[PDB]
Amino acid sequence: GSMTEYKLVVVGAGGVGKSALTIQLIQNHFVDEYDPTIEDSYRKQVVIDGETCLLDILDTAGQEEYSAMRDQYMRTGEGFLCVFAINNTKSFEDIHHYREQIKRVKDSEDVPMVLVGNKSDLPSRTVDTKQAQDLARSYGIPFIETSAKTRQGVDDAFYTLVREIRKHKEK
Amino acid sequence: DTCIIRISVEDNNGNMYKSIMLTSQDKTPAVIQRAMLKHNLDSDPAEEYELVQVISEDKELVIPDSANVFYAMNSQVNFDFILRKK
Ligand SMILES: Nc1nc2c(ncn2[C@@H]2O[C@H](COP(=O)(O)OP(=O)(O)OP(O)(O)=S)[C@@H](O)[C@H]2O)c(=O)[nH]1
Ligand SMILES: [Mg+2]
Repeated sequence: GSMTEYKLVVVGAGGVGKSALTIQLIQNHFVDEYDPTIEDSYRKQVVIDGETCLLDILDTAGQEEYSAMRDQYMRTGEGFLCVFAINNTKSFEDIHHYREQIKRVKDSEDVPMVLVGNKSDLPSRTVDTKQAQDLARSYGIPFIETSAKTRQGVDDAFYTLVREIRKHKEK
Repeated sequence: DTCIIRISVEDNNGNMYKSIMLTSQDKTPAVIQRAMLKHNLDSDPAEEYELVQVISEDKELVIPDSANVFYAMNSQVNFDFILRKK
C-alpha cells in the first residue's frame, strides 16, 4: 500500500467562502474576487497526528443551478466540510439540506462532517456562536469558526475532518 | 446548448482542475480567455496559450485557434483539457 488519501468535499451555499477556504489551505493565499464555482479539485500532502497523508479536496457549487451534480460527489466523498458564513443567516439554515442529502446518498446516519462558520474576521455577525455550537452538538459533529482571510481555524477544520474520517473507518 | 469542461494548468500549485462552462457557440479564443480568468492568468495575452484535450494516456487533441470547440473536440471521451503556453 502507499500513503493514505482522504476524499474531502466542501459544501455550502453560494458565497460563504468554500473556495477561499480551500485556496487559503492549499496556496496560503487570499484575494477578494467574485468567481462562482462549478466544480474545482485540489490536492495537498499534510501531516496529521504523525501520519503523512494526501488530502484530495473537491470544492463544489453553492449556486442551486448546479444542484444535480451533488449525488455523484456525495457518493465519492469520504468527509464533508459544511460551510456557512457567520454574517448570512440563510446560509446557516441551508446547512440542514446539505446534511440531509449527504445522509440519504450515503445511506447512513453518521457520515464524517464538520460544521464550519466562515468569515469570522468580519463584524456584524448574525449567527451567534452558541446557536451554531448547539446545532453541531445535535448533529454529533465538530464545529469550528474560520476566516479564509486571517487563517483562523483553516488547517484545523480540514485536519479535524480527517480525524473524523479516521474515527469512522475504524468503528 | 452547453456542457462542463475541466481545465488544468501545469504549474505545481496544488490545483488538479477548475471547471468552466462551454457553449455550442464558443470558439477557442473565448474559451481560452474564460479559462485564463478562472486560473488567474493575466500577465500574458491569450495568443500565447493553446487549449488541448486529453484523449487518452498518449494522445491529445490540440483545439485549433479559430475553431468552434464543440465541433473540434472529441465528444466521445472525458471533457478534460489542458491550458498551456505554446
Ligand atoms: N472577509 C472575508 N471574506 C471572505 C472570507 N471567505 C470568503 N470571503 C469572500 O466572500 C466572497 C465569496 O467567497 P467564495 O470563496 O467565492 O465563496 P464560495 O462559497 O466559493 O461561493 P460559490 O462558488 O459556491 S458561488 C468572496 O468575495 C471572498 O473574497 C472570509 O473568511 N472573510
Ligand atoms: Mg466557490
